[PDB]
Amino acid sequence: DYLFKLLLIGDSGVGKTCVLFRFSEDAFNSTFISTIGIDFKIRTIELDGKRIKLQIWDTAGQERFRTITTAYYRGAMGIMLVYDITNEKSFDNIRNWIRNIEEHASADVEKMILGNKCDVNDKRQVSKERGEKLALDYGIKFMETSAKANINVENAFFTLARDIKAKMDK
Amino acid sequence: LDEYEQAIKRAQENIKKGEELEKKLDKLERQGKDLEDKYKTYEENLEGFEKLLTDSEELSLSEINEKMEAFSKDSEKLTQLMEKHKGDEKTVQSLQREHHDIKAKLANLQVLHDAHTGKKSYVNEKGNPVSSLKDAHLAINKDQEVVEHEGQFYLLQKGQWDAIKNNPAALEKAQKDYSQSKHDLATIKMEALIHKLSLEMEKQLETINNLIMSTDPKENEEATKLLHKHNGLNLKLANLQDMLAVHRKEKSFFNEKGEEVTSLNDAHYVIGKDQQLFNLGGKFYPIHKEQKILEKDGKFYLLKQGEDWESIKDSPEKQKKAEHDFHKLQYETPMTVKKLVHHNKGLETTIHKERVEETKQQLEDNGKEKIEIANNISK
Ligand SMILES: Nc1nc2c(ncn2[C@@H]2O[C@H](COP(=O)(O)OP(=O)(O)NP(=O)(O)O)[C@@H](O)[C@H]2O)c(=O)[nH]1
Ligand SMILES: [Mg+2]
Repeated sequence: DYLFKLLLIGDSGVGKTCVLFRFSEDAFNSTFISTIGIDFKIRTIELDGKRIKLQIWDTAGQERFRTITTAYYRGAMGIMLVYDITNEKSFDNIRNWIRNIEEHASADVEKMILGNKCDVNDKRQVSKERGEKLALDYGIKFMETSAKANINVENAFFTLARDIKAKMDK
Repeated sequence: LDEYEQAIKRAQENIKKGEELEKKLDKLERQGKDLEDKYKTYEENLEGFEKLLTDSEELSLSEINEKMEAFSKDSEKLTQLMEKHKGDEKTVQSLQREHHDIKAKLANLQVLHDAHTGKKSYVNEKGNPVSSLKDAHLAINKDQEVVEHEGQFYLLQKGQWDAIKNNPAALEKAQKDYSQSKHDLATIKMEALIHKLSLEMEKQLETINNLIMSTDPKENEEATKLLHKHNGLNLKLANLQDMLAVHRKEKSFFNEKGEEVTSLNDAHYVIGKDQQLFNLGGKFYPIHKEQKILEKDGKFYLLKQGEDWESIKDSPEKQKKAEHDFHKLQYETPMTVKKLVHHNKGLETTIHKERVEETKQQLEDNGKEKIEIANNISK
């Protein structure tokens, strides 16, 4: 048994509540129900014959709901930074999210970037290469996901857990 | 046979679904009571809001100093970045903006500090000393006073009334100074409320954590009760940010019918100062004041109000830009906090029952399914 605390952040609308709900309950709902403040889900996976309990925290994307969001950085072991591939602004803002984390979260935290809604190429605004370029500039793993199609969601969380178990084992 | 293996495991399948499904069918009786407590806690906080702008406990001197210390360690770290990216003017400018805001945040806390040392004094509407910020309309110092010529108030350097009451120009900048001071105090109050609420929320974190770790399931469920309270406080913070923004003329309140309105209480929407509420048959979208949305052949376009179909009908890339522009609107939430909460409540209440039945059928099917694999195996 380990126990990792995971934080989802990103602009409103990018799909944080949804990747959370796909990973934790294997369900997707098209209906937009905006998030008002923090909450968590729990999932225990298996890495190296060992149990890993994942305590995963959702946050509010709307500006007016994020007054104390920096206080949630405390004791997060990993942070998924989410954007929407069909929304360039949501992608630009990752820069600020990242900076905000460097200033307020431990330098030690593991960080993955997710370009969500990759199932909507018919409305794409961000190239997958801009994605990986950005992630490489900052030295953090990257991946395109869809909470709708269940693409790379297990992937993303397993990987991020891996990189924590790694650093923690040693 | 082979078949016996594929039949026993064709009921190993079915009792895997008799159990992860009957999991959901009381775990939903569960979540709906959670849903019930959640919206109840939310509504309490929302109803209790007005009655908190006036009756909230003030920031202690200790809390004031502590928040000023934190801001200073942010102004320090800001300059370090300003002088790390020296030469990159467009980020240096960005950080100067961030530094100026903090500076002003501090000037506001200093007023609060000055009043615990006064240094400064609170004064009602208008003139007379008060002890509590909730009663204050102005914060003035030792060499200033409020005079009440008729139903018209004035803020001037102490004693200088006689050098004043016969010069209208100076009568004027002092009835002006008075107004500006009432305004500044209102700003200070909202920020103070925000700081106070923040401190309270941060404290609940340690607690919430414990209840989660606690092995007692009774305690575990108590963390969720507490999260609701935490988030209720966040609803209050959201209202305040919205108020501050409108107060600073960065934003505008609008009522149910998209009429501009001055007060939160009448508001159903809150949007940018330069935005309007555009209707798409029974739904409001926040767009620029000089934009419109055009529909044609089941397509939607965000355009300058000048443009129409002709403007773009022969341009394909215009059309696609105006469609992506419209698509960005999709998950905007121009609604007011209270309204959003009522909206979300309907959506979640609807969907909960849409999961009550589907899972109820999913169990009914999986017991019908039992009458088949029991049937085959007893052969
Ligand atoms: N096509 C598609 N839609 C998605 C995907 N993920 C989320 N959505 C949709 O996009 C909207 C936003 O989802 P949501 O999870 O609520 O995002 P959020 O980041 O939680 N928003 P907030 O911060 O305001 O709570 C919802 O309408 C949801 O159905 C995805 O991968 N593909
Ligand atoms: Mg969310």
